[PDB]
Amino acid sequence: MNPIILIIILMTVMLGTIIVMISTHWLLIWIGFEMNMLAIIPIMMKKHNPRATEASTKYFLTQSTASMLLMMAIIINLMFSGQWTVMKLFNPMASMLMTMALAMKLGMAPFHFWVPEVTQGIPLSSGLILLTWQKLAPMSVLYQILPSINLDLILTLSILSITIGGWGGLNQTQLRKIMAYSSIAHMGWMTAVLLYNPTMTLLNLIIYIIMTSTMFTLFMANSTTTTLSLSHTWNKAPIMTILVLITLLSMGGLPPLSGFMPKWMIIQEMTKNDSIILPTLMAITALLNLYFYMRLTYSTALTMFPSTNNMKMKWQFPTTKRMTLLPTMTVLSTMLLPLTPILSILE
Amino acid sequence: ARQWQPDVEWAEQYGGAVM
Amino acid sequence: KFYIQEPPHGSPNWLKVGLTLGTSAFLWIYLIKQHNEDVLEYKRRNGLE
Amino acid sequence: LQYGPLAYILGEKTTKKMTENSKLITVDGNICSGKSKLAKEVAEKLGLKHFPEAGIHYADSTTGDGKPLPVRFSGNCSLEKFYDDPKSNDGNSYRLQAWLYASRLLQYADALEHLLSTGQGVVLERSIYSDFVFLEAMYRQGFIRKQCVDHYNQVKKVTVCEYLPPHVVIYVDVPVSEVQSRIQKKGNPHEMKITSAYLQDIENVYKGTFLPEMSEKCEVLQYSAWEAEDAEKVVEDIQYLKYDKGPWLDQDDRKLHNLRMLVQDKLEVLNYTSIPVFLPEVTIGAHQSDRVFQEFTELPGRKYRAGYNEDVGDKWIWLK
Amino acid sequence: MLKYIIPTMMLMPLTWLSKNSMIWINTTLHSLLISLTSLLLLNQFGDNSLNFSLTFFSDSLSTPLLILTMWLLPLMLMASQHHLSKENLARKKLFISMLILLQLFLIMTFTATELIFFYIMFEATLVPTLIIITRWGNQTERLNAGLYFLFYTLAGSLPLLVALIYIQNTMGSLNFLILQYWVQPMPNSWSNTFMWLACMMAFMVKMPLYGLHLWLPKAHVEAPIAGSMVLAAILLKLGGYGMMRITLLLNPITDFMAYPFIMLSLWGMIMTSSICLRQTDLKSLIAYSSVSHMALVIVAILIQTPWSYMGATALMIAHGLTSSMLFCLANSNYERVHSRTMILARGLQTLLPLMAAWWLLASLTNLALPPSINLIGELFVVMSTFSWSNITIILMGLNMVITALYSLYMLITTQRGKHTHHINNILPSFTRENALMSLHMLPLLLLSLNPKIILGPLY
Amino acid sequence: RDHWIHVLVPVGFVFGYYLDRKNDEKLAAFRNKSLLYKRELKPQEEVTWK
Amino acid sequence: MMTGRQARAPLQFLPDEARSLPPPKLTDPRLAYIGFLGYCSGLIDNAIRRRPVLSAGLHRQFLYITSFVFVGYYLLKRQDYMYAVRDHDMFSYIKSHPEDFPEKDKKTYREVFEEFHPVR
Amino acid sequence: LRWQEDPEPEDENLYEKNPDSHGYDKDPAVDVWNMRVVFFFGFSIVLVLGSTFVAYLPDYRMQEWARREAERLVKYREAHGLPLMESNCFDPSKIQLPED
Ligand SMILES: CCCCCCCCCCCCCCCCCC(=O)OC[C@H](COP(=O)([O-])OC[C@H](O)COP(=O)([O-])OC[C@H](COC(=O)CCCCCCCCCCCCCCCCC)OC(=O)CCCCCCCCCCCCCCCCC)OC(=O)CCCCCCCCCCCCCCCCC
Ligand SMILES: CCCCCCCCCCCCCCCCCC(=O)OC[C@H](COP(=O)([O-])OCC[N+](C)(C)C)OC(=O)CCCCCCCCCCCCCCCCC
Ligand SMILES: CCCCCCCCCCCCCCCCCC(=O)OC[C@H](COP(=O)([O-])OCC[N+](C)(C)C)OC(=O)CCCCCCCCCCCCCCCCC
Ligand SMILES: CCCCCCCCCCCCCCCCCC(=O)OC[C@H](COP(=O)(O)OCCN)OC(=O)CCCCCCCCCCCCCCCCC
Ligand SMILES: Nc1ncnc2c1ncn2[C@@H]1O[C@H](COP(=O)(O)O)[C@@H](O)[C@H]1O
Repeated sequence: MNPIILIIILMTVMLGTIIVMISTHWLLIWIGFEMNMLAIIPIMMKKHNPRATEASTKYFLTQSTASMLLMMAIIINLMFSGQWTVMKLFNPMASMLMTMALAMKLGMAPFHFWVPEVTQGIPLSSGLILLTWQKLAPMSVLYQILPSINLDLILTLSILSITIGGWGGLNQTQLRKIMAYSSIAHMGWMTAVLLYNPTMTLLNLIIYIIMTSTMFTLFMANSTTTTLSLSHTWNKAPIMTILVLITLLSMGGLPPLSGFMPKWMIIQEMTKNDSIILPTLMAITALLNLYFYMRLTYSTALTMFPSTNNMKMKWQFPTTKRMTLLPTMTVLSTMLLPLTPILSILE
Repeated sequence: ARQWQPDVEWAEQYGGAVM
Repeated sequence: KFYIQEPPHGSPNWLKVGLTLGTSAFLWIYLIKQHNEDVLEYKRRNGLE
Repeated sequence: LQYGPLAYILGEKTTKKMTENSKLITVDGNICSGKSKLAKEVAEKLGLKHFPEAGIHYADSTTGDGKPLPVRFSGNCSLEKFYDDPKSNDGNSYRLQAWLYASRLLQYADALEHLLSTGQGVVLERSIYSDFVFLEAMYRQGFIRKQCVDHYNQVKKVTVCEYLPPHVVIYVDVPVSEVQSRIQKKGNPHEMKITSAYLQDIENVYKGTFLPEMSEKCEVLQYSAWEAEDAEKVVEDIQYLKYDKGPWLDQDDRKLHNLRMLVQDKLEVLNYTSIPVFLPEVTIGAHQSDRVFQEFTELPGRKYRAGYNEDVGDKWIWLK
Repeated sequence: MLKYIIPTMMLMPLTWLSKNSMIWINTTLHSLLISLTSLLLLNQFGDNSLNFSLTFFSDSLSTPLLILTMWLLPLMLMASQHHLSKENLARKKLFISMLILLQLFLIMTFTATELIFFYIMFEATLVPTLIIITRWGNQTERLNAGLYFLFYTLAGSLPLLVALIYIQNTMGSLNFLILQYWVQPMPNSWSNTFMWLACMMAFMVKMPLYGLHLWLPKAHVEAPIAGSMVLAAILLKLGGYGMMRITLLLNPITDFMAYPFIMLSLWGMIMTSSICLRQTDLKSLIAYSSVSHMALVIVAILIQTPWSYMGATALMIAHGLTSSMLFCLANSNYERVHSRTMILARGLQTLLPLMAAWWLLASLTNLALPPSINLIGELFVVMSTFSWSNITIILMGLNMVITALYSLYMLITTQRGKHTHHINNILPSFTRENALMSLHMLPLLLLSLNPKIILGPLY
Repeated sequence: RDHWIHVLVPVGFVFGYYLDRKNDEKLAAFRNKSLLYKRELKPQEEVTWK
Repeated sequence: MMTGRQARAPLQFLPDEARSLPPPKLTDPRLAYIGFLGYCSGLIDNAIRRRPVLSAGLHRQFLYITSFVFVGYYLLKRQDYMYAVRDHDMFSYIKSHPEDFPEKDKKTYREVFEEFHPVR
Repeated sequence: LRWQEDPEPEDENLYEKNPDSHGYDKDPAVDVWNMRVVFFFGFSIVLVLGSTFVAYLPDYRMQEWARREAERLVKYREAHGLPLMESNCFDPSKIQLPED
């Protein structure tokens, strides 16, 4: 791709997400999602193989269906409210359709069925965009429509996303599908605390984006897309094994790391609202996510799998890859729990 | 008498399509 | 010489070293100026002089 | 780095420096085709840069001090032990062949980097498109296994697709008997153990497999042993080619920019040489891997990144 | 407590800036200086705990656990430096960093004034332990053992997180000093029943409880020597510390909730001790002995009488010293035969007489020979459980038979009999190994002279 | 200094000890105000403890 | 929760009334911890690119420390501001609704009868 | 055949190259100074001065005071005819009971 065209297309992705964030009219919300999808399609087809085209086709079908359900929810809102403010929804049918549409855009279960496919089909940088930046705009709309979100619907989507994203990654040897099922589980964690305290939703979103960006940046630095290729890292770059160790121990929610911070705070805002069964079941289901994180750390950092002879050649070439913000993200995704009361900046 | 490190048989279990 | 090929980081990028030190010293002097302005504004609003 | 997307934005295009003399020319032939001078002669008549044939220590020659490392750090293999015992236990055969394929892949990446950064053509000796002609010649002689051929085909399938063919292939017709006579006049005490059937299979995979599949994607020039002696005839043949085949026609600034971003990142070039296919001739266990890696780190000028090693006399490191 | 946390953190530059041959000597020296400094925590009063700040305090329960914890680090450094001598210098410094970091988490686990900070440090102690076991363990099963160790503790403790946050929302605070005075009696309900279970089962796993103890004959055995020392000597005792803190908030419901678990311990110490009679792995025999000894601490905390808490904390300190020494003795023979089969190397008193005397003293303290603090804790727990019910003495007394039976069988299998013929690499005992045994046993025998410092907050 | 590494951990004690004293003045609200230990101040004395 | 409070003046990181509050000192332990995060980022940046970890790029490590202290100072200011706004809203609401917050009769333990449960 | 693996390294004996080895290190000067550090800061410092410090703790958890104070109080209430201990921990004049 032409780098000027790449810069314009990434600015158009960012522009569509910003247009979702800053607008007060529903047509501009729909326009931001249309612009975002229309611009992210070439980022998925960057390497031009049939897996990228299939992944872009599946992504187009799911996001187009979600955009049509979004516009139907907007039209029913204009029926039963006569106006266009991006605020609460004045019909439970429009509320249900918009919650379904945003669940399809996020990949929350049982609309999760496109996330491990598309993330497998596309490169690691486009999967990074899909799993970090493409979660911003539907969570912004869910932030602004939460006085009309049905409780049982959002909690059903949340626990179903947590359980299905937990049982997804246990069978996975491909790293991009591991990050995809981790995405489904963490989006369930974000939307479960949504109607109780959306500041903890924002905290979970920011910490998840930091940790996912750290893991994809390590995957791009080591050029590994499978577990068994990630296992060659100790013979090539031994510091990167320590980094994936501390980041995957962070993503499982193990204290004293920063990834313990969101879910604990989520429990801290759900036992206030006399929900005790639900954060307990969610926390116990997160042990599945931590189990396949531990599987990856066993394959990469805590043991030494056998490498091949040609690795001796790669000892003679240092990494010329622009590992952008990788020390910054690696520090922020691990050593941020003593700064837990910083979350009030999101209020 | 040294530390056990994983063999080819341990490593091939992580190299299939699924786990 | 030692190397068969001259490395990119064999000599320091003095433009980048100058931008680094200037940016850092500018951030420190702006930080101390902002902190002095904040404690002065606090003591002026709440009357501790 | 130095080259990146920003230099392509700021006007450093590669078709501006691309002239008519910018041709990547591969010279091919048997083990004693005498092509080693011929390639050099082409490099002194077309003004091109000659790369010698990639051996075990090509990567040693390009990195660090440019001097050959010990063989346990680079290669872990021996050409001479392959000449002595081709059917050996430890698997020197495919380990040597895969190391030579990775070294030729590094050489071909260096060739395209020089061609695309300078506009100067490069004369290569036995590039990556003519490495399998030894491989099958090993497998037809029973020196390697079918699994080793499958490993080679996997690594080749995921590495050679990212590149372009050469412009000109120069092949040298030398029969097996003249190859053996030049080996016996060479005096190499290990190379004289090379059999007749192995050289015959090299020639058969040359003429039956290599040259027909390169007849489409590039322009082959084939010569006998005596008409490859006159360099100026081959140079006149190269200068009066009508380059009309291969994917070098549809190469604009964007595609050659992507190719230059590929071939300057050597870990990206050498990414798929070490794919996790646990083949016993190339797989190294963790204790030997750790031991040889920690010994390689102890070598001078090899512990840190290149401009950061105090013991070989790097300065200003506290400001780098 | 900040006069201890900062030197323990300054042990990180002290091990990463050291010369390559000085990284054991410096860490040993300065960790022994911190362990000598640890005695200032003995400023304990008969009424008030030594209350430092809003974040840290130290009563007479946490003080002996702290002194044992800060003492255990130099002993782990002496224990683990031989078999990590061929190790890479960077991984050697990483191992020392994991030990220092585990000590750092432990010393502010025992001094946590507030219970969710106790939870954060209590579960922070998993990660250096998990990395030490699954990285520097010798055999194949260190990975599976680290999995079991991680997922029993987390499955027990993630309900503890919800329970502690519920106490923070209900009572208003999780300060222990506040909850001494704002504790409400917990009535009988199913909600308060699962409140009790969520507050207790994490510590039940960490003690361990019988039936939930399956992580321990894998985690203690597949660990290296420093990992086994810190797992047996300290990391089991986090459970007893946490139960003695958290049963403040669980009255009077504990008076009828403790009935199954007491049975699980009163039968468990009969079973696991009996398992020690048929263990071929010597290190597993010491592991099941650790389960058998911590069953008494579980019983004593669940009957919650003063004699039981005094005996339980004396048994915790005494078992920490004794079990750490027994693992170090098993390591001293593993570094000569390179196997953990107990019947393999025999007759070691014919070859190693002073090391056999250290085995003798560790076996006599294992079987609670008076006047050791092993016997002081054992005896006081038996007194309190005779006051609880007069029939328990049978389950106590038969245990004190079986506890003798494997304690001397371990002495008779390894040290006595005819020596093995074919094993000829039995070196003479190093000065380091006898130093390790003496630094375990001499504090243990000096604490018999003045045992009131290891008898808890209600002496 | 030829042996500058043997003062990391002792000074880390001393500095740490300092911070403990530095925290005591931040918890000095009930100094000479407890119902048990309140008393008139002795001459040339400003605080009962420091 | 407080989204209607910071909606009359949107997109203000630190409002004007935030200046009524005392700023954190430069010797703030939280700010020292963020400077420590900057030092750790500098060491990890030298470790990932195979540099001498303590030696290489003292200018770069110093810009890491400076940038994290600089960002974290304003983050701590906004943090203290938002907790002060939380307490201000709480106290104004308790003052404005006395009927929802009655003064409780604090009884001493001579009248307060607790059931005794003997442990035996 | 299987892969290229280094063989098992044999067990080293420290007493061969260093017959005066204390077992701390293979360099004899480092080994003997490690022995001196372990024995001085382990036995001469922590054990000896630790036993001296625990032996002379200033009335650990105020038990001695509690004897002496009891020796005061008994001496008050033997002579004044009072009983030695009341069964009421607190004064019944300052306890209200729930009426029934
Ligand atoms: C605060 C100041 C305190 C000062 C006084 C210190 C009081 C004693 C503390 C603990 C002493 C342990 C050290 C000796 C045993 C370990 C080493 C060893 O075996 O060396 C053999 C070696 C002589 O034998 P060898 O022929 O050269 O080699 C051995 C052979 O290979 C073959 O070996 P073997 O089997 O033929 O010979 C071993 C033999 C084997 O004999 C036995 O195993 C039988 C012992 C048990 C049954 C008899 C005793 C039952 C209980 C009654 C006694 C306690 C109550 C008495 C009070 C009145 C009634 C209430 O044991 C003995 O000879 C030891 C006699 C004393 C035994 C004390 C009880 C230990 C039993 C286990 C625990 C029992 C409950 C706790 C009791 C705590 C008492 C303090 O001794 C030495 O080289 C001694 C070196 C210097 C030791 C210093 C100890 C104190 C260090 C503390 C430093 C900091 C404080 C400063 C004070 C320093 C004072 C000098
Ligand atoms: C290591 C493996 C074993 C681990 C065992 C862990 C403990 C076992 C019991 C845990 C129950 C779940 C946590 C309860 C927290 C109670 C806090 C509280 O306020 O309770 C009162 C509250 C009461 O609600 P409330 O307090 O808001 O009510 C107000 C008060 N009344 C009642 C008067 C109206 O209890 C609950 O809401 C539900 C309690 C039971 C929860 C059942 C779901 C979980 C099922 C058990 C899971 C056990 C671990 C699973 C993993 C096993 C291994 C894979
Ligand atoms: C503590 C919890 C963590 C555990 C690990 C600790 C690691 C750190 C270790 C630091 C150093 C050790 C600390 C504990 C020290 C305990 C010892 C101590 O201080 O004791 C104080 C006790 C104090 O006794 P006391 O209770 O009478 O105190 C008197 C109080 N003063 C002194 C102020 C008047 O010291 C003694 O008893 C000394 C008496 C003289 C010496 C001993 C004589 C008898 C000993 C046996 C002799 C032989 C008898 C016959 C045997 C025949 C053969 C069988
Ligand atoms: C309430 C919340 C409101 C919103 C808050 C802010 C949200 C931030 C969301 C971050 C999303 C990041 C998405 C990815 C970066 C975008 C640019 C991009 O595409 O970078 C990848 C790029 C592609 O290079 P390419 O040539 O394709 O490489 C292929 C390999 N040859 O280059 C590479 O591949 C280079 C390799 C390194 C790239 C690292 C990029 C890290 C970016 C994320 C930083 C962390 C997020 C910011 C801080 C936290 C904020 C929450
Ligand atoms: N499988 C192989 N068998 C023999 N020679 C090989 C093989 N692979 C590469 N070569 C190289 O080909 C060279 C023969 O060409 P020449 O340079 O003319 O001697 C040898 O010296 C080897 O370096």
